[PDB]
Amino acid sequence: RVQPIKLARVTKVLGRTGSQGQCTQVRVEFMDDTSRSIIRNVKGPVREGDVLTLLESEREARRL
Amino acid sequence: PEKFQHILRVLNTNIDGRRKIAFAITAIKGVGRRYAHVVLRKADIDLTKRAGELTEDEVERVITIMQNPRQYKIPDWFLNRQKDVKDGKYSQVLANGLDNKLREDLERLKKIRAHRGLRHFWGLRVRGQHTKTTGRR
Amino acid sequence: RDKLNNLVLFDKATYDKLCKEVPNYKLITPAVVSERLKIRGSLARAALQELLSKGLIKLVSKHRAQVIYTRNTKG
Amino acid sequence: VTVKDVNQQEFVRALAAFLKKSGKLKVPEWVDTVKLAKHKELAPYDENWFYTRAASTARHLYLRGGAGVGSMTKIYGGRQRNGVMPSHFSRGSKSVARRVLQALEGLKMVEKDQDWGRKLTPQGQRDLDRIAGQVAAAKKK
Amino acid sequence: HVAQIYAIRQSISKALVAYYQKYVDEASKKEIKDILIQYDRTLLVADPRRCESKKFGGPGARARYQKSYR
Amino acid sequence: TPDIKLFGKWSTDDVQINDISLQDYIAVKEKYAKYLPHSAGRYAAKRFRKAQCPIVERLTNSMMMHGRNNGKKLMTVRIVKHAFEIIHLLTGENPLQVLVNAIINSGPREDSTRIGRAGTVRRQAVDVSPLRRVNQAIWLLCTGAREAAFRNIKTIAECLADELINAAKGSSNSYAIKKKDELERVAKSNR
RNA sequence: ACGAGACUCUGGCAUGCUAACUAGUUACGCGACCCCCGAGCGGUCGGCGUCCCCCAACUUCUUAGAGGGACAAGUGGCGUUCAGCCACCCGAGAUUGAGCAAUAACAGGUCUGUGAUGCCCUUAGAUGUCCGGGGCUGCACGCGCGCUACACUGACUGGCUCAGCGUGUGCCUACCCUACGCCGGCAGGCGCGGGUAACCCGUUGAACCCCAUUCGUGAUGGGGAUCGGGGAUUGCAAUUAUUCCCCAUGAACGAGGAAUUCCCAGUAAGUGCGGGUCAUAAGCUUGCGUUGAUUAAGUCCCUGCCCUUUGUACACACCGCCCGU
Repeated sequence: RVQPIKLARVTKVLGRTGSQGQCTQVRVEFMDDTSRSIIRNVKGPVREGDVLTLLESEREARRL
Repeated sequence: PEKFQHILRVLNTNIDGRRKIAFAITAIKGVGRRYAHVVLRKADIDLTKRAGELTEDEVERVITIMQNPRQYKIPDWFLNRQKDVKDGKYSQVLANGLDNKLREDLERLKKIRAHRGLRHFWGLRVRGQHTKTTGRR
Repeated sequence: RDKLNNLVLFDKATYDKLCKEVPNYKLITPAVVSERLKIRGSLARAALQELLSKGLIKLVSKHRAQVIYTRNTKG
Repeated sequence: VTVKDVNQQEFVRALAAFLKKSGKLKVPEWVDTVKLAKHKELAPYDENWFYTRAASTARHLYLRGGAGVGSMTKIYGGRQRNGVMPSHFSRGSKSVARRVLQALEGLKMVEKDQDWGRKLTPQGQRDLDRIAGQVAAAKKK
Repeated sequence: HVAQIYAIRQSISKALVAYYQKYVDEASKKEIKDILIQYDRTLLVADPRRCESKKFGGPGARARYQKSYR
Repeated sequence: TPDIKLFGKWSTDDVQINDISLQDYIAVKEKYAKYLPHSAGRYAAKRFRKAQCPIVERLTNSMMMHGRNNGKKLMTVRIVKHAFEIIHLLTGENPLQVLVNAIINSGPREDSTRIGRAGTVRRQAVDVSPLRRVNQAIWLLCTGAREAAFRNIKTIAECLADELINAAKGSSNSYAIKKKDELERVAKSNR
């Protein structure tokens, strides 16, 4: 088990649905390697271009 | 300091030797927080000594003072048995001798067949409350 | 439930038990004393009042709900 | 200095020293057994509270004069916890309050001024400001 | 008690804000005002928020007594 | 912008953040640092007006809870200021550095949110934005403090200080950090 | 054309306006009065619990009249580039809260509000009225709105200081609000001096909260039910205890299952105060102010609503209809 814990920036907020409006999709980029723009859902307020903490980067978590 | 005069007996009623003297006295029936707090004043005792402090030489004052309130200029309005339909003895009362009075006075209602006793004979509410919802424990 | 047996007196053994140890505590409050010992705060607040008089423990803040004391700058 | 530049909570304690030093105003025969109000459940722990109570009411006369029994009973009030029912406001004792004022009369501290309201004599003010010169001289915030 | 404090901390400030204009230079306002505003807005601007009325139904403005269901 | 940033008792400066993900929200020099923690009442207007209060101020606001205590702020101000003296005694460094490294150490990196995954509304592990991670811990640590001091003899400035000082070196000991992993642990258990 | 919106009231702020002994004045004159009450020998200073007539200065606060003010206006994004939205300096940024409220109805409540009333009942052994004593409150039970807590951020005790709506006396009718002095621990009492009220209550000098002592996790002093004895009040009558005071007994309860309600800003939530009922008076309700958050800026997942497209064997309309031993 390697432990890749990646920091990341959103670019734009996509939508805010999935259970009751709780979650929120974004297309977060990484800040430090302008690399895979993983589109993942987060729960809570999301500013414009705000930093983000992230355990595993390999979901894509899109419209399931 | 040393354990000198902790848990003891008086008026056949235990005394919580650990606590303060003021509320330890209240462990007896017929005495409350205030009646305790005044007799301590009239015996001229510092409240800030636990019960394991001062020996019998001081409580010997309290036991007699408590038994007879009137003799030490105790305002009679503290006393819980004033102008009773018994012999008009104006005195604070004490351990189970007091509950005898409670049995007596209730019996007085039940010996004459009055209203209040007639309800105590059943054990329901006597002060004229309701039992629509309350009355069940 | 179970008692805590926080006693209402001293015994000349527990007292000197206190006298060496605590002035090296960075945290000297009535709460931590009664956690360490099986004693009520009333004695400990008084015992700290006793000990404060000697000069072995110094004052940071004496407040209605809590008081704070520290080490005597032993080193 | 003046009373309006010093700590009031310690000031009343300071004057509680003075009336112990004079020690001749009066101490009522009932100080043992009264309650100081109709809402409290237990008389004060300090038995020498008359030096304290008379320190307050005399002090309050320095700031809102013309006060009789009422304006001294109104200040002495708090929750009147009827227990199950909600609490309320309940004024302090009447007689205990006036006996302070009469006792101050004997000491000539206060007087009944025009409008029938207790005020303070120009010698009476001297005592109140004098002790202020002592607490102030021994305490800087 | 707290209301008075939030008054005196404003009145004193707006006193000196108003003082320096009438007999001292306008810049003496701005060297002070900007240092005042960039610390706290309220020391210059009064708190507009004030308690609102109460409606029947609810001990407060917008709470409600519960509803009973058979 | 006064002569220097100071509490009059502690000093604000040199309080560092160990994440790039919590600045702009862990506010210790927004443009300043207030001498005394107590609001002006402006805040809570827009969804990100809540990230301009000092972190100490918001923690002051979250100590009021569970009935009898509600609405009494000056009582908390007393607790918080005392609680920082206690932390500075046990461990040293400015309790802001203790609190900062503590409030970081109690917010989960993840949560398990309901969403459609398997026909019925399942739970898919999700990610938590920075605001929800500071907000979770701040009310999570109060929960430990309120629970801890509910029946102990310990003074509140003791238990809150004792609880926070665990977190800055969090080792599965402080109630908040005990939960923090357990929030992640269950989150990683279902995906 | 109706409803919405538009309108009325309310809150914000206007160092501008006409004004104020029943308001502020308070800035002042320091016209005086007082304490060495302190740096100050002392004055000037700081204070007054104070004292003034108007021949002082007015209106910031106090009050309320006209005003005035905010309108997607300024700028930038997004938009079929129309309607409009998002963000920002400015500032009350269009956003305080209500009142008001259409079409068609319900066999929704009210004949116990009415000299508003149809019919029936009854009218002298009255179902009319008046009087007496009771009952509407009774206890193995289950219910629905609520106050109290279960405690140490707490309780007991002392000091401390702050509020806003109103309200208050002779009415076809019987008693109002209460300073101030004495008696009484208190609950209360006796002379009494104001008010038909910006005038005296009341500069409403309220509470939780602010600072000290005691209690020490223990059904403890948390809790204040129950029961006995006493002491006063209003009234023709308090007993089935009108209230209130005092001593005293000190129980149930260790933060509460299934369920379920209320809320998004000075709102939740805590504490206290008015009005209403009221001769005696609130655990209720109608209002006022103080202390002051966490959690949202969103979605139809649940209970529900509006419009459109489709389906029906429903039409007192799914609480429908309807099939067979």
